[PDB]
Amino acid sequence: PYTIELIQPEDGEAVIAMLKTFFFKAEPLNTFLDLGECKELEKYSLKPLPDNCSYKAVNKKGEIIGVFLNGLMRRPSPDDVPEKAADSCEHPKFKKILSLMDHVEEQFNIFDVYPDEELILDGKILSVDTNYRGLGIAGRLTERAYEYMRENGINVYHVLCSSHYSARVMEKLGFHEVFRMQFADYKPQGEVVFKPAAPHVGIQVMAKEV
Repeated sequence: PYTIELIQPEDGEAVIAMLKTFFFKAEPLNTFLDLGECKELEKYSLKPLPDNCSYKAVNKKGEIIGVFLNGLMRRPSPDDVPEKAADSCEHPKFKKILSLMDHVEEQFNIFDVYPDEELILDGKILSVDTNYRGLGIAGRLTERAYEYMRENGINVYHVLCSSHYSARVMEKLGFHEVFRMQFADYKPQGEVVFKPAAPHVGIQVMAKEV
């Protein structure tokens, strides 16, 4: 009912179009901030593409019905300082989400968990057309990243989940929770910033060792 293919640089507009249909509106932190369509969000979402390890599921008409956008994560050199993506972001609501993401990388370093790993695959966005859900697509997209990981000597697939539905999908594929931060505990300036709808109670960083 679908094929699994690598996402080509020519695919960015089709990727964005597919995430505008299914994903951006439904992200719980987006829904909580009433963040709508947003240009910063769209470009941040397309950032991993040049890493050439993102994958798409396409139907018989050649339309993208699912994606799993991945970026490469290189173990930092000792000279390297962490980048704060919330800085240099200008949208008021989206900077709140990028701040949270910075806060998570400040509180949990995946590269300390796996000291023998120089390179780690980073699952950024997984989205499937509702008309094509329940057909094993997320598993096939994830199996396709396993092939990439094997060709490039990667052993750890790291997936930060802002949605409990995404974390449950990865849990079912054999990922395990390596870190959790509750939204009730994220009070960077003394006060709670996110209180999304249950069951999205916090951030789950999921990982698999292949």
